[PDB]
Amino acid sequence: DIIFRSKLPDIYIPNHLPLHSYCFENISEFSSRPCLINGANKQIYTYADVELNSRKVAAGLHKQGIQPKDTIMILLPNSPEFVFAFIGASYLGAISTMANPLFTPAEVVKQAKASSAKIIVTQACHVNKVKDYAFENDVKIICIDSAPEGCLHFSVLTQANEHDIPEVEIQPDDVVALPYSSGTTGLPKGVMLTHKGLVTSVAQQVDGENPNLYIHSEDVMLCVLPLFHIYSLNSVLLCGLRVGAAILIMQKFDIVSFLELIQRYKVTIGPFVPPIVLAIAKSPMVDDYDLSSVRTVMSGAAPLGKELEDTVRAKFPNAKLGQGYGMTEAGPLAMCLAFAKEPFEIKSGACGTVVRNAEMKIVDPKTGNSLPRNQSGEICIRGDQIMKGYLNDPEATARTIDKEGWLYTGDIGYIDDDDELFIVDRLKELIKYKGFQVAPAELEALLLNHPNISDAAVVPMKDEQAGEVPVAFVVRSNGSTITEDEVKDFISKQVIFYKRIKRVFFVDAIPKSPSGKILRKDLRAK
Ligand SMILES: COC1=CC(/C=C/C(=O)OP(=O)(O)OC[C@H]2O[C@@H](n3cnc4c(N)ncnc43)[C@H](O)[C@@H]2O)=CCC1=O
Repeated sequence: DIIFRSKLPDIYIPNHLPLHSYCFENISEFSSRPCLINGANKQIYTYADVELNSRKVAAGLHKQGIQPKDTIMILLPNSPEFVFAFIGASYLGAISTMANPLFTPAEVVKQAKASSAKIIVTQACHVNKVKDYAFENDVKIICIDSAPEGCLHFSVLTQANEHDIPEVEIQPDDVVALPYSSGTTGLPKGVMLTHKGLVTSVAQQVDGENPNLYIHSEDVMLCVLPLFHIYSLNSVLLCGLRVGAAILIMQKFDIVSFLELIQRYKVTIGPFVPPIVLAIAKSPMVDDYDLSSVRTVMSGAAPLGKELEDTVRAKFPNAKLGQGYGMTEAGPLAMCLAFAKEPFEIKSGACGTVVRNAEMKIVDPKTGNSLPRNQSGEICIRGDQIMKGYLNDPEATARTIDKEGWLYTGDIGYIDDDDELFIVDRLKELIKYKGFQVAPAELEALLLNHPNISDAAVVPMKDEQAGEVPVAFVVRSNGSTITEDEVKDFISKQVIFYKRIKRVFFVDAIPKSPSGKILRKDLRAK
């Protein structure tokens, strides 16, 4: 096995600590400081307020019948209540499964069932999605805003007394978070993330003498990324709490709101995804705003090419900018070392250096051999931060994490001479044209370079005599009349022949997950 490790040294990680105990370990150093800020209504909770409310929610959840290893479902947009419920369940040795509140009724009930959730925490507007299932199956509904009939109100939880939390012995391998993901192979799976696992991931990012991601108690981190997904939950909320930073909560990305809040609150840490990066590059109004407070700009969760990366870099010239790479199954696998307290130099388009306290290898899919530097293969990772497994699915677990503890990602990439990882694309997303592999993300990146294209996606199309050809879905810049042949030519002049785009279909919007991924499967259906 050829093994890769971080340019940083391994550190001591106290992963015997419950998640809440770890995140609030240093709370007395910053108990008075801002912890959570509600962007919508201006409200501020201090660190003390947040530990207090979480303790109370714990006592209230117990009084509602939550025991250790029981499951609650959080069905909420980003909010203080998401956080209180999440940590609240943690105090009980219980589990939060979190879900996109914009799921259809059928998706909600499916997750509620597969997780065995005993309580759903949500908004009044989403009650109709779950009411009938919940009432027929002894599942309580708690709403944060108003309580429809048959429902309870969140304040029922915060009424409970802070020192009424039952005695509990939480084990390191006890589950605390159950996000669902379709990422690797198949239908939605319950990803069992443990106290030990999450404490490990957080530490890998923000602890140590030279942390991989330097953040401190005077920082203000923007929380626009969805907390129901691992990137925000882990890198924004849990990392933010650990270091005592202020966390500014936005319920929905809007380019105007986004810029105003960065300016108004003097945001210093900007955790973004490629769709937000792109809006920043393509938006004419970014110049009208003082964004000089931002010192760290991050992108993760989907492919981002070096050119778009370079473009936005110039719009935050006194900020360190770069990418991290992660999975529901693992939290971040690699993280940009330009974010380090004593920074390292980086290249644009890289997705970071493998985190410390971990091992990475690159495996040839054809042979199963580990590869040297500068060669493409399947990324594998081994460390205490990876999931315990898929909920009720040992066989999918055994298929994804081998007996030596290697997690096979399904992502193709290579590590270079400077220990920086580059992702090419998901193994299965590669287009086979004749006998060449074409990576959709390479061509999406060139498309986004065009001044008259605001958004794009590339997927294979069935071709009678080719098998598959690359096609593009494109969103024209406001006003632009750019044609299919102009887009095809624009691409054709830059690439070797097998990478050519065969058709361009023009649309109003590219379908994207809230985590910032192109919904490639919806386009294939179209
Ligand atoms: C700042 O970096 C961080 C990112 C993440 C991402 C989790 C996630 O992404 O969701 P999931 O549905 O499981 O799908 C995971 C899949 O998304 C793709 N992906 C991810 N990041 C990249 C990237 N930088 N470049 C190219 N592709 C990428 C990749 O295929 C991975 O398996 C968490 C924490 C973190 O700190």
